[PDB]
Amino acid sequence: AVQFVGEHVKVLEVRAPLDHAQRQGLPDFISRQHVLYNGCCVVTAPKTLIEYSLPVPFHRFYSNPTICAALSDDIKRYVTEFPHYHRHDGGFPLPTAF
Amino acid sequence: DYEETLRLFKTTVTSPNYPELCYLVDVLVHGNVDAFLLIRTFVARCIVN
Amino acid sequence: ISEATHPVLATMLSKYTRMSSLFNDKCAFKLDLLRMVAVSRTRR
Amino acid sequence: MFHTRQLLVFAHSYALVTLIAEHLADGALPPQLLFHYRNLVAVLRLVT
Repeated sequence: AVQFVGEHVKVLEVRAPLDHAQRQGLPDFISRQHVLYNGCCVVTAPKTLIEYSLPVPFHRFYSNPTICAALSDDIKRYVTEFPHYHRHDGGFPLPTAF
Repeated sequence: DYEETLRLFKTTVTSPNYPELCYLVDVLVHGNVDAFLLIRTFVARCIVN
Repeated sequence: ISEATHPVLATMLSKYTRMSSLFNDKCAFKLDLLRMVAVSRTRR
Repeated sequence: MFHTRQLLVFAHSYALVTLIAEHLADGALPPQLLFHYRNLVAVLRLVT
């Protein structure tokens, strides 16, 4: 099944206006979303695929640092340095480009 | 008969022992439909196993 | 892995030595070899 | 000790609970006991 593989991991920015019924409040504002084109919803840290693993905590639903630290050592030293980001509810920082 | 469905779904998304093949084959099919027709007999044993 | 031990490798290496560019991404050419081997051995 | 009993070795000294939860992240173990030790140190980081 190698004949239908994807290209590469691509994170995007969906710059979005709104409908003419809701842009009455500040019409020159545009929202910019953030999507993943390649990849999937991942839940368990792959113990065998650690070298090829590029963790992308790009969304607040999917930026759980309890498993995102075991995929890159920068995030691991980030979470063992900073104690306030153990709680998965929020406050764990998002990438500033996103 | 939907409470068993959400029960199995929660126990398989919160599972620590999820098989780590699923990410590679998910990015390998890349949401294509004709790529899955060859995996039509690969998934049929792994699901039951 | 030699040309005398596989017909598909000796078949596609003429194609690979035909094109001269983009030799630095060897994994791309090896992945294309993998996918032509995969499409060559289907059953339908 | 998980087969013949339902107990837990090294569930009585903190300095080995952390070493079990940290230095066994490579694998070589079913993920259930790592889940248990991660949840225990999460209860510790919750009660703090």
